[PDB]
Amino acid sequence: KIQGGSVVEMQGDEMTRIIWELIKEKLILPYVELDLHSYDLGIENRDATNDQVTKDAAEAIKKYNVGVKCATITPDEKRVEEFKLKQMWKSPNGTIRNILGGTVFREAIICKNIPRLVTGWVKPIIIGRHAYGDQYRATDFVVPGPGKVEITYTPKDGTQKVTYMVHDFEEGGGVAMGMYNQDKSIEDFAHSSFQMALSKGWPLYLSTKNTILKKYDGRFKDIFQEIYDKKYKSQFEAQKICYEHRLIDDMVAQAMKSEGGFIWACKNYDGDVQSDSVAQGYGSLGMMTSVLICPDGKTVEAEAAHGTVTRHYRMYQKGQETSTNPIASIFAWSRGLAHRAKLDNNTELSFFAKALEDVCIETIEAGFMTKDLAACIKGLPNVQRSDYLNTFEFMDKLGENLKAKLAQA
Amino acid sequence: KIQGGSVVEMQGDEMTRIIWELIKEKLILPYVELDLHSYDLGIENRDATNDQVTKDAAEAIKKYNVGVKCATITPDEKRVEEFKLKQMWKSPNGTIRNILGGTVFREAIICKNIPRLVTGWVKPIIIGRHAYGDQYRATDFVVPGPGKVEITYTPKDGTQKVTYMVHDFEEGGGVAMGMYNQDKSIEDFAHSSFQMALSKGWPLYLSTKNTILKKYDGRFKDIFQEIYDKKYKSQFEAQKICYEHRLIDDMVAQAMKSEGGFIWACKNYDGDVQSDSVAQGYGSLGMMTSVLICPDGKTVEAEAAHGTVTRHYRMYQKGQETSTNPIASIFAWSRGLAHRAKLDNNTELSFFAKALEDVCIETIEAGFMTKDLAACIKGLPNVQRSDYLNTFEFMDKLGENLKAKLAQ
Ligand SMILES: NC(=O)c1ccc[n+]([C@@H]2O[C@H](COP(=O)([O-])OP(=O)(O)OC[C@H]3O[C@@H](n4cnc5c(N)ncnc54)[C@H](OP(=O)(O)O)[C@@H]3O)[C@@H](O)[C@H]2O)c1
Ligand SMILES: NC(=O)c1ccc[n+]([C@@H]2O[C@H](COP(=O)([O-])OP(=O)(O)OC[C@H]3O[C@@H](n4cnc5c(N)ncnc54)[C@H](OP(=O)(O)O)[C@@H]3O)[C@@H](O)[C@H]2O)c1
Repeated sequence: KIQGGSVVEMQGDEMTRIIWELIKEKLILPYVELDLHSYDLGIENRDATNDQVTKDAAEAIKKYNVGVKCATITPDEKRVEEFKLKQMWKSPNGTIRNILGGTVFREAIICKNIPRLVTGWVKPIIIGRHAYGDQYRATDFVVPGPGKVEITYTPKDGTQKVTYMVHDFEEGGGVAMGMYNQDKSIEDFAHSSFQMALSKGWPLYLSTKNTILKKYDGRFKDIFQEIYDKKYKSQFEAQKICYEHRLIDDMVAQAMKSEGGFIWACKNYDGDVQSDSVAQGYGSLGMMTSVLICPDGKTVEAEAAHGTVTRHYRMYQKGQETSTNPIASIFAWSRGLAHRAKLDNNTELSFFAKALEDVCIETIEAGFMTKDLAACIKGLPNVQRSDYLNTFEFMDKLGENLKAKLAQA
Repeated sequence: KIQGGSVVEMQGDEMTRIIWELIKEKLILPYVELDLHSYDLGIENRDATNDQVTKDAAEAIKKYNVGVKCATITPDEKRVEEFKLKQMWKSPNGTIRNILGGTVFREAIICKNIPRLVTGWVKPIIIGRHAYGDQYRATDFVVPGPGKVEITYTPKDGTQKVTYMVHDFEEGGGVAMGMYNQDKSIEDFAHSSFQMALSKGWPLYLSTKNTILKKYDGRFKDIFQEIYDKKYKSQFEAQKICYEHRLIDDMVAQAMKSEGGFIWACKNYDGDVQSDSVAQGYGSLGMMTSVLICPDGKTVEAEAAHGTVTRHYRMYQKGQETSTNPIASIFAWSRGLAHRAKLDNNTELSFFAKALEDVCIETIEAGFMTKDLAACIKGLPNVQRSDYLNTFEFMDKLGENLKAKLAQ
């Protein structure tokens, strides 16, 4: 077996938790020896530890520089009842990203045989999603009745306290929230986006809504311009690429009619939403990579961008055949292992991480596919059961195809 | 000429302001006589009136129940320099939607001969965008340096204050903002969405992020469920349709791969962003309806959902040929006139509003179209100037076909 090194692993929930075991059992552990630091981020063990396991996992990623994460449940009211939880725990992803910081870079996994839903996307679209702040570290509450909601800033220095009226509720109640972001975090966000654009050789676009959030989003736009003009403007010219700020609604329209081949710097919320749209446009939520690259340049957290796929977990619980796509969870392992190999100049691990990705593509392009991708080719009404493999047949086929590729080399 | 009635009109900026005139002079007032109350909401007069023109127009819509609005400029810092304005004026749309409230219903305008960019959308997607609150009535500010940002609630009855920590900036500054929403507005939002689904015969989906905004977005989710179970669930089952809540990121993916045929209840921000994504998916940003339906059930504001097309306006300024799609601006008039005809039982005006929309569709499907629609057919690189009409020849042909349809 290859000696892989130290890797922080985080277990998830429902359908992805099951696929996670198959990946470890059929594709990884037979060929790689790892100092696997495992953290159960399943909903029950997060509840049992009062979510401390989530903060422990984040700290381990700081120590060992590589984390691979399975999709997890973020509970609302209906999940508190289903699992008898103590409280509505925050998203484990929000907690992990808030401790590490950085940019979540997402990108579709492309197969030559899979038609897109968007006709023009002949090149990849890479989304750089800011991983900090905004709605994912906000403080929201219900306004019970009439009253004023105000937002106040108290400076650390000589007091110049400022009180802003949010809304005076004259009758009835409602909702209110405050959210924030950090100058330093936005600077890291900008650097990560300019570097990625230059590294790939593609233009870079940043989307905000600064016409409406004039000071909030205007900070994002200004900091990108300043960093561009001071550190990156010349290297952009030398590579024959450009940087441009666009309104977010203009940007989604341009992306929809684009040919692809650009970097898309997104604020936290838009990066969430638009990365599922892009992934689905290219084929399936199961065909997309997601890597949190930290500002240190050395630490990464690879993950599946999709959720736990509970709707498929429901069918599995009623003993109905499931055809869930494991590729995004598999590429979380391979991308994490690839970065682990790059930190240690591990030749054998680099080759294994590439071979494991090559096996996924080669298998799909040969006609062996989960139902989601078979629907891309034939159209959902024209799909028969012969057109695809169930969840377990597909991972059986990847396990066989990987064993053969590794036996050959 | 037809006796149209009282209609509030709001002029806009740049390329849309040019197109707006052409519509009035070629397609409306030659055939309709209207008590037209015109408000110049262009950036020039909004500055001159200190945006009092925008508040005046919104008040006029409340009295006369029908407003038609041209696309306008929302100024950034970079447009304060271009016209040397007093301040960064707020969005006239936000101001108008805030005074009226309600839901902005958006839907693509379909033509037989125009391929989509999204393969599977064979049925219409209608987005119901909540028009009140959230980012569009928010208070944002720059955090200059280290300090504490808190949000407070003081009840009116004099009971105890509650303060929540937003963020303690230990080093450096950043940004912060507060935003809110109102129960009654959410209820009106929910009623309009269940009713529209029942009117169209399609299922209804609401998108929020209640796993993250547990109390803020949970309120939206809970109020829809309560209104569904108590008032609309039984009529839904009788019509073989349904309502379901979905997280926004799952929702945008489902919509992308769907066949269409559903109502999409969106919060203010998502309704903004996603309606331009859907419009571009079907063909072009200029082929989309946008109608603000107020909770009172009588007043309505139709608009062009797109922007002012400044890229074409720059070419227009530099004396270069343009090919801008006027149909969204044309439909704002027809939708406005149609509702005016519904309130006055004006059979003739009802017919005129439909004839004007049919002529637009019939024109494109006969092969006479703007460049954006020609690019949908041939692909933008393979489009020649013989493949399309410019902005002014296209509205010339619409004038001819509309006069012929009305005479016959
Ligand atoms: N990274 C994360 O940890 C993360 C991200 C998002 C959501 N979540 C959590 O996951 C739970 C479910 O959320 P959700 O259902 O809204 O999001 P989701 O699990 O990503 O959505 C599942 C739906 O999207 C499609 N889909 C997603 N992944 C797929 C795959 N690998 N193969 C085939 N189809 C796939 C399926 O649509 P069809 O039903 O049409 O097959 C499925 O029903 C929630 O509790 C949420 O908190 C976690
Ligand atoms: N409803 C409103 O009043 C509204 C909404 C949004 C923005 N705005 C304002 O508009 C100003 C700038 O405009 P924007 O950023 O929104 O740009 P935009 O008008 O969305 O135009 C962006 C691109 O979309 C295409 N496009 C849009 N409308 C079109 C039409 N009717 N026919 C053909 N092509 C069309 C053009 O594509 P090409 O690249 O092919 O030219 C154009 O370059 C902003 O200051 C903002 O305040 C107003």
